[PDB]
Amino acid sequence: MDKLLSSLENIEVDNILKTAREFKEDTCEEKINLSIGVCCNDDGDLHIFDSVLNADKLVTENYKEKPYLLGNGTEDFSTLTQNLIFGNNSKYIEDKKICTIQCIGGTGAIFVLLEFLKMLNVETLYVTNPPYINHVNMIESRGFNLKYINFFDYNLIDINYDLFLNDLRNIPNGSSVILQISCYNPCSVNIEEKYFDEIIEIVLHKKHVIIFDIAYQGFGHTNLEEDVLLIRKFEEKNIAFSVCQSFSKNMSLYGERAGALHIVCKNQEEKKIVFNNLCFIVRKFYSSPVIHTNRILCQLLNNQNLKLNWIKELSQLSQRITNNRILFFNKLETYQKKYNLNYDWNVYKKQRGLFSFVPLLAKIAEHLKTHHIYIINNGRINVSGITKNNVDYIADKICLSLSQI
Amino acid sequence: MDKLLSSLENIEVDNILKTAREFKEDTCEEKINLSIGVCCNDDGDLHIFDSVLNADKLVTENYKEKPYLLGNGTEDFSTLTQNLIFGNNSKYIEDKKICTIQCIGGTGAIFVLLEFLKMLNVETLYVTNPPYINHVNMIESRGFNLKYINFFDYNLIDINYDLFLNDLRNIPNGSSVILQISCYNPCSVNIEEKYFDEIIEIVLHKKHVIIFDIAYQGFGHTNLEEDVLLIRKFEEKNIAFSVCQSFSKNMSLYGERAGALHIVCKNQEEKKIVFNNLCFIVRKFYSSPVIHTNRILCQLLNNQNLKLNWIKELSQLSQRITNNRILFFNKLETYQKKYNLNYDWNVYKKQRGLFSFVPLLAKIAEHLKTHHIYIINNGRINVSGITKNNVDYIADKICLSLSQI
Ligand SMILES: Cc1ncc(COP(=O)(O)O)c(C=O)c1O
Ligand SMILES: Cc1ncc(COP(=O)(O)O)c(C=O)c1O
Repeated sequence: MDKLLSSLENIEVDNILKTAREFKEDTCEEKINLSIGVCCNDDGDLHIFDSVLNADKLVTENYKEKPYLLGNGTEDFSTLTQNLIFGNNSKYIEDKKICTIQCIGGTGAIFVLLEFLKMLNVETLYVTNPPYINHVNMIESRGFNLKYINFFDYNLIDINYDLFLNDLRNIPNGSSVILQISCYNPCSVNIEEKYFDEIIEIVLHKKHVIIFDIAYQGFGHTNLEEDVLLIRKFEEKNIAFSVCQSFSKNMSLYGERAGALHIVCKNQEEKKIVFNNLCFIVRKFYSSPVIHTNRILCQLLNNQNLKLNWIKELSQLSQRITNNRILFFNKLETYQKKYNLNYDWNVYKKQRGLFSFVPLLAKIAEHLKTHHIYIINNGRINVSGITKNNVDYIADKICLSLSQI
Repeated sequence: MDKLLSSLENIEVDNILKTAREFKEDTCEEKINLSIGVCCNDDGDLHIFDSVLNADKLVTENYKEKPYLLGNGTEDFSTLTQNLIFGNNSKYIEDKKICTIQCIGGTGAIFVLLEFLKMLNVETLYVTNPPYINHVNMIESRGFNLKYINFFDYNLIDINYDLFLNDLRNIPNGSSVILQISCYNPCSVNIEEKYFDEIIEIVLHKKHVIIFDIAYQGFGHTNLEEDVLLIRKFEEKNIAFSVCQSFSKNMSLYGERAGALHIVCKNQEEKKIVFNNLCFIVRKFYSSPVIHTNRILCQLLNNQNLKLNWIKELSQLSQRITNNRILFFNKLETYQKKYNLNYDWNVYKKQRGLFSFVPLLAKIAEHLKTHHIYIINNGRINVSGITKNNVDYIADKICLSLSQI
């Protein structure tokens, strides 16, 4: 007879779920969904490519057996995939200097890497303020010291590049740091090239260890190689680092949990070791990755007509989004007038990625629910869920709501 | 510049991989594969059903969107699945007393449960001797005390039911115990019904907490509800427990990593809590399960023509295997004569599951490699990989090899 459940309390979850509850917990239709990590279609329902639907078909055509992955990934997976981050061709790729592995989405790659860091002398991790929430949970709940680096400027609404590089300069030495360089979650502010070179110099002097978080290649810009420039610049005049890569939004592969982990190694013989360490680590958890989601990925990425058909719809996507964001603040500059409010909404258009980040709205978050619109506690906003129909209602209620103070 | 890799040593892996290396590391064709966890076809290559190939097709027909699983499983998944272990109908199922969740294979379910046990006052875990290897690794490498209960009798070659229930009687109280009741890995010896009732009585007096490991429903017997009887008996006169369930061999879904976790709860309101705890736990790892492998499973299991077509091929499978095992020792009783050896091979036919377990062979394991046949260090033997062609060569070399002492 299980009694263990006697000491069993219930838990407060992340901001991201108290709200997920709330969206689908009331009677009203015309409910609005602006908190979800997902990207919405024109019809306000989940997105999916055709390239991906075709990769799917392609996969159940070419494959009949379903083997365990030896493996922690394929050979095509680990080359096709790393093309996307390091481009082509690379000093690193064809010299077999990258050890890459298939994980369970970006989350899945982050966590194995953290498990891999406990493996070493890694007591402390730096994260840029404010940080992707789960990073906090994932880091902390395995007893690392979590420290914060200055980043987003809360009053200017841009990165504070002065204080960011400052901390980057007086934080020990060979400190381990997590960077979101593009499509920042939640900030939605990417690092301008103006500053790459200085960083490279700081990172070289301090010999820091960098972990790049790449969840949205192709949302910050029109060209998707742009979004990953710092990495490529880093590679030239070779520095070592790590990459957690998600395709949850890239390929619209949400539930498939498609992700990768890239670790840059000194020689063809360190690659071999780290690999065994990783396989080892993976075996006290789930032993191996999903073969289906491996196949779907190789098929798409490995075929030109699909890669090119996808990249296009992808390029066509970031456009619509950054456009939708422009439109949005323009409706707020307007409705604003009805309530005689005096806010500069122009400063949130600079922003890029799946969201916009309006700290000001943190104040109005629980009042925006009396009307049937849901938004994260901190100001973050799923832009992809604002239809041509939606703008008025939303923008109005934001102002209406704002004026009650 | 990554320096961390300075303290980086390479690791000795489990017996199961030093060998996996070895199988595919030599020039000889007519190499024989008797170590692999997988089940081999007539042609000595990996198995797969037609029901499963059809579920696959079915799935890419009915589904176009790919959402995150809220969720940690579906509603169909958690009812369809638990039918298989608790039968139908159950006192537990329709009274919403089971909390079940979709995991990444059996491994994936074992580990979340262990993470769930650290969550409580669980300092010590009992395992039956000898234990599924990974259990050792998974338990220990998170700082539980691992203790062993008497089980398999090494000289008689059957369970020692006398000493097994003994320990079961003097091991603290509400001790947490892992049981493989059928298709034991490695032993290949299942618990006879003769003894179920006594156990139920012991487990009731000592209030122990049981975790059943079910990786092979349908390999121990002809009827696949048989293999899970103890569980169903346990359910009548309701006791609480847990189930880790893999479909890696059941559905031949190896790389798909299909698995489930069942926890039996006091009321419809403990279910709700444990659920939140589990979601919580899952979120410091991979956040959610694979949607594809969820869909493949529901489709098969939910459609009669496929469930029935699968169960049949399944029932047709355990037959062939236990037959293949009978044949095998009969060739060893024969070739044995050529070398004038005097071993009783009849005692290994009782055995059941994907393997046979012959401790005697542990002695001959590294000599059986000079001939091109591979076998685990402890005696375990993948029976499914012995073709009508193979018997002679294998059985001969075993005897030949045995006689060199
Ligand atoms: C910054 C960041 N890192 C990692 C992830 C993890 O993505 P996934 O759900 O595919 O693991 C996300 C969410 O997409 C994210 O926004
Ligand atoms: C006893 C036992 N438990 C758990 C597992 C884990 O199976 P999976 O690879 O699907 O996670 C296995 C292997 O099939 C096993 O033999």
